[PDB]
Amino acid sequence: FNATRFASVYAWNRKRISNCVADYSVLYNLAPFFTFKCYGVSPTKLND
Amino acid sequence: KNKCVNFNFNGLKGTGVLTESNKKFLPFQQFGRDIADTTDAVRDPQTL
Amino acid sequence: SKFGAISSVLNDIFSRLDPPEAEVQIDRLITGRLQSLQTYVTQQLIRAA
Ligand SMILES: *[C@@H]1O[C@H](CO)[C@@H](O)[C@H](O)[C@H]1NC(C)=O
Repeated sequence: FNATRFASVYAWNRKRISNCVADYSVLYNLAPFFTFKCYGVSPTKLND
Repeated sequence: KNKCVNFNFNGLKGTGVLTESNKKFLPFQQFGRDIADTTDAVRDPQTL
Repeated sequence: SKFGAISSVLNDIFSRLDPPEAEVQIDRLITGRLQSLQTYVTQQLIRAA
């Protein structure tokens, strides 16, 4: 999320996340993240 | 074990009694479903 | 049967979704299961005749 480098919407960058403990509060707590829309899952339940 | 307990095995929420299973799970299997998608058995993600 | 819902298991629906839009899927599943049980009882009455 905090990487300085973001690819174009074509040849879009893709990163696989495996074998870790996530904490989504570090994401939606950020001020700039004005838009946070989820399909099939809710923001509050991501950590559970 | 052997007591009615609410369980959350790796995100699978439910209520039931947990007993040492006697069905030979192959080493590459991680769940057991009865008829109609009901989770019959599950392996502990810590002690396996 | 999912009856058009996201998942056939209620626990996944309740865990994944907050109550507002979770209730929509729960309503769909409940309507489907009520319809199935009503059909079962209707068939039982017909066979009981
Ligand atoms: C998980 O940690 C427990 C406690 O240290 C240990 O007994 C168990 O073997 C570990 N399991 C795995 C799969 O690492």
